[PDB]
Amino acid sequence: APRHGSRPFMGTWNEIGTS
Amino acid sequence: QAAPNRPNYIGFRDNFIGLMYYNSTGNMGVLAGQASQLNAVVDLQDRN
Amino acid sequence: GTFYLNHTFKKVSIMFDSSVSWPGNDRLLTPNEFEIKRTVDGEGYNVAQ
Amino acid sequence: GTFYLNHTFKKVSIMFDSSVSWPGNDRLLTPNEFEIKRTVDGEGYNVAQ
Amino acid sequence: VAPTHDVTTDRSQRLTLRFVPVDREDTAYSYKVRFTLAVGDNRVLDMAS
Amino acid sequence: VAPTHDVTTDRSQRLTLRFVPVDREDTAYSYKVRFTLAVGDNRVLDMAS
Repeated sequence: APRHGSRPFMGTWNEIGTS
Repeated sequence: QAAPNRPNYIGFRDNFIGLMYYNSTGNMGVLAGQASQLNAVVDLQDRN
Repeated sequence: GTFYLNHTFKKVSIMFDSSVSWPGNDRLLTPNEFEIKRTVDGEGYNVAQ
Repeated sequence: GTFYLNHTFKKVSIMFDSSVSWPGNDRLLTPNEFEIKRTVDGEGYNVAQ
Repeated sequence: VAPTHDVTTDRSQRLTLRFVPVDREDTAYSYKVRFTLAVGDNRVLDMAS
Repeated sequence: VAPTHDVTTDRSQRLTLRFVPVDREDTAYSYKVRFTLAVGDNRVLDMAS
């Protein structure tokens, strides 16, 4: 399991973007 | 003498109501999976 | 045993606890109810003539 | 070698042992009768114009 | 006493399916119809039906 | 800023795909159509549109 998918493709303000 | 006739703006149905046969147990519809004929719309004739 | 009114029955619905149909899962062409007479209209669910 | 009558042929049928058929297992469009002239055009065969 | 062991499936299933033609054709003397008879997994159909 | 990547098809997908009836039926007072609405693998469709 040599990685994490996560999910950040959300526009982007800075290091951010969700909820 | 004379006058105008009245005016009946005879045009189509807001929401396009009717043009699709909605709740009715005869004509009804389907959306299943070419692979099971298992329909997924059961419209009991009582939901307007 | 001289029954002669069995062709006037159109729909039959069997519900347990008024919220679950007996055949249930999918075992019919209309999940809620068994149908006997489909004569008002048909999309194909009739038997020989 | 001046053969000139082949414009008149309509069908041939090879059959070995009175049962089999040499354009064999279906390989064809009419899998049992070599069609050389379809004058009842229909399903759609009829090559060139 | 009828058998209770694994003979009749409990998971949701349909005991009769409607298959509609996927492709066809029309001719003055023929009507081709092509069906996809996909049988669900873990369930056996009998052609006699 | 917008997402850099991983949200955009890079090969030839089709916005506003079109479908036309594979089956038609007309009665004196009704019109019946059915489309083979094929979403296609690696995709997701919302029927709101």
